[PDB]
Amino acid sequence: MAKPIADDIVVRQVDVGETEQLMTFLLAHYYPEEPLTAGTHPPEPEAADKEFLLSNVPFGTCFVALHEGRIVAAVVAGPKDSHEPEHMAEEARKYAGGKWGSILHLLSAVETATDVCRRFSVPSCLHVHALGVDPQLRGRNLGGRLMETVAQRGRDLGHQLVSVDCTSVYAARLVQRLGYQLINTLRYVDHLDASGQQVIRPPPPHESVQTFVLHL
Ligand SMILES: CC(C)(COP(=O)(O)OP(=O)(O)OC[C@H]1O[C@@H](n2cnc3c(N)ncnc32)[C@H](O)[C@@H]1OP(=O)(O)O)[C@@H](O)C(=O)NCCC(=O)NCCS
Ligand SMILES: CC(=O)NCCCCNC(=N)N
Repeated sequence: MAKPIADDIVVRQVDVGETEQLMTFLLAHYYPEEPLTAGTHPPEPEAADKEFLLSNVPFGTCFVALHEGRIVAAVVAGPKDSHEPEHMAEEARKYAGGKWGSILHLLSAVETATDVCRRFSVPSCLHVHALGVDPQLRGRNLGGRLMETVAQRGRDLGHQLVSVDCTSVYAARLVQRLGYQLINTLRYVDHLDASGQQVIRPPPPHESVQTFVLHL
């Protein structure tokens, strides 16, 4: 289970029992700059946030790029069906009040608005939950290579659609280059909590979460 790319970079599937290295990479080079995480407080993700990402590892849909045994890029993906809008709404309620609750309330608003299984009459979708590249390796299409790996895994699994919430404009530009289509835009200034406070305040240039899909 190894796909050589680039120079000394190999793409591998994250194995159940190797999640610590993946989380260490995510905490170093994904979470500090990911707009929802950077736009909420404290800077570090809560346990439930990290645990949800790692809950996708058993699906075989999580991949890393390795260089000298070190993870330099990672993608986390998992399945969803037409019940996901209801499921995410309930999960947002469960964790309301914390950093993860704020992030989930935005992600759940987006899932309700996109509702891709009903929108495209497909039974399921492979959703990309996280994508990050070491800053020293950015601009070498490692993100695109990992997204292509996910698409092929989706094809093998019978999914007819891949979806991804590009909270970052760099990810939006990447998936545009891959031929994904935009299906939803939610501006961060437009998303409040029940008390009227803006939930996510991310650094510019990230002004919106843009959801893209790819038909398989
Ligand atoms: C999103 C991400 C994986 C894209 O990285 P990537 O695949 O290497 O990006 P690309 O190969 O498409 O690079 C295209 C150009 O955009 C720039 N670019 C990519 N990400 C950038 C970033 N955070 N900041 C500034 N410029 C960036 C590249 O450096 C490159 O330009 P250059 O070669 O002239 O310098 C990366 O930005 C990242 O890890 N961000 C932090 C976590 C995050 O926000 N993930 C996505 C949430 S949707
Ligand atoms: C592909 C991608 O990275 N999308 C952004 C997801 C939002 C952040 N998720 C968590 N903080 N758990």
